[PDB]
Amino acid sequence: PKQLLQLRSEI
Amino acid sequence: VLPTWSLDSMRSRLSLSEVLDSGDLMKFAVDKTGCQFLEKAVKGSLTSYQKFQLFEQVIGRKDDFLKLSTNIFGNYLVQSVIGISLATNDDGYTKRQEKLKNFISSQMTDMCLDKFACRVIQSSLQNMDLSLACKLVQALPRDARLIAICVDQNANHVIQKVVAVIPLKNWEFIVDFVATPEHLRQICSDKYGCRVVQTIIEKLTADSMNVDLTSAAQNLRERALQRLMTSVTNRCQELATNEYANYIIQHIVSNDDLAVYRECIIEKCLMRNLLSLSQEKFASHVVEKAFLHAPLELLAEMMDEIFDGYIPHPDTGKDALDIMMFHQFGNYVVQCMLTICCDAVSGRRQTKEYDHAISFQDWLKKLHSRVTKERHRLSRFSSGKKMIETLANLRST
RNA sequence: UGUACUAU
Repeated sequence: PKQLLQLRSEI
Repeated sequence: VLPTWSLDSMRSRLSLSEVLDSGDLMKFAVDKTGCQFLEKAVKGSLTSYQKFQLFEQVIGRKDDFLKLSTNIFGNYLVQSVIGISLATNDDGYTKRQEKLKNFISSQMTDMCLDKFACRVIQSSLQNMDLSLACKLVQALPRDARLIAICVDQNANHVIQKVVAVIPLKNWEFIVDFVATPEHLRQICSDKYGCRVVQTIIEKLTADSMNVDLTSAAQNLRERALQRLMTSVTNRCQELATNEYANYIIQHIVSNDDLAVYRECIIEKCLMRNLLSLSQEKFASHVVEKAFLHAPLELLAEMMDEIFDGYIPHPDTGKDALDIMMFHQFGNYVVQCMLTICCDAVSGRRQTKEYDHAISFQDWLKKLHSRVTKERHRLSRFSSGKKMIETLANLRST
């Protein structure tokens, strides 16, 4: 199984 | 299955000339006991006529040469007789080597795919005169049969031998064939096909083993490396996560003489995917290699992605460090990050490429602070025990 | 606590 997290922005 | 005149109620005083004169050599060469005797017999003292008979009976008749080359025992005798022919500089030396190439060229693909005949191909590629060995490369197939050669457990070594002992100008078509995207996908999805690609990449690298090349040869080598590397980095994500091709991405990322392709690999498929790839069985090794050899400006972006690149879980508060530290594959990436930071502040790794020494202290302080707060949970695992002891030996020094 | 290849 994988535990994925939302990425932040790069601006 | 041996002729009865030689059988014993094989004799003891059976000479090689008895076998050569009898015309029954093909029977001995396919029998285990007989071919073992012929193996030792051709190593002794040979007269000019005895060599002449061996040259005609073993590598002089195409159909017999093919039958022996594809034989479990006979292929050893063919390699031995080929060696004797190459070592006999008499008036027939040129005619024999020319005929031997035609025998091999006329059945290149069938001999390559054969378990035993491919050994005869490899022996001829590295032992015949370079002018004659290049003619063998031209006989290689250019269609799907080349793929079948690259992914065969035995035939793949023929291409490897070509790469090792033949100048690049003769097999540059193999690079373009492998660089074809559909061919790269099929070849790099196979365990033996990856070995072919790995050997080609090593040969096309301007490392210590290629300083003997001329300028023209180096320029030809750099052109082939760029064409293959371009096709490799376009499938970078597929190869980095593949069960076999992940070793190739590790090599490109870790090899010093391929450092300009480090940046290409990391930004194309690793950046903004570190947390996901760190949790994969195969891609996690690539992430490890990337952290270890990345340039300092790119290493900072990688570290900042793990430390501050992801939004924590909205229910539990787990961040990327919390996930990787206790994942069965991600924990190795964190150990690698800690080892890198500990080596930098201890003088084992140069920090100076700006001076990123203060950058390594920030990352170490982050890792130390997290390991301190989670020491109880980490002490349950071997990975956490390593991390706690890694930080422990630093404080002593 | 975690992968290939090294083929008669």
